[PDB]
Amino acid sequence: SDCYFGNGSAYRGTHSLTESGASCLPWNSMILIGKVYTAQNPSAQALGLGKHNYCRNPDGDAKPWCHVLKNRRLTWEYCDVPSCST
Ligand SMILES: [Cl-]
Repeated sequence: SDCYFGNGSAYRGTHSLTESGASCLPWNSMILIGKVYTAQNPSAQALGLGKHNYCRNPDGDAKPWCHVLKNRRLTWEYCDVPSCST
């Protein structure tokens, strides 16, 4: 939607931008091999983790995040989705 409710675990929108203004890596990236929260996750479907780079909260984190490259380094970061409450 236009916003996430609670911690956004049910969020299934198209926001693909982090707090720092960086665009998310897609969940199916080759770069995420070894990670748990990828498209190859056994529950990828249930989590909204697929061949996209949309902001998700598959792990009970605070709000929707995504994996990103922070100057060639692989990290993750919260995304820019406004809370439905803000
Ligand atoms: Cl992970």
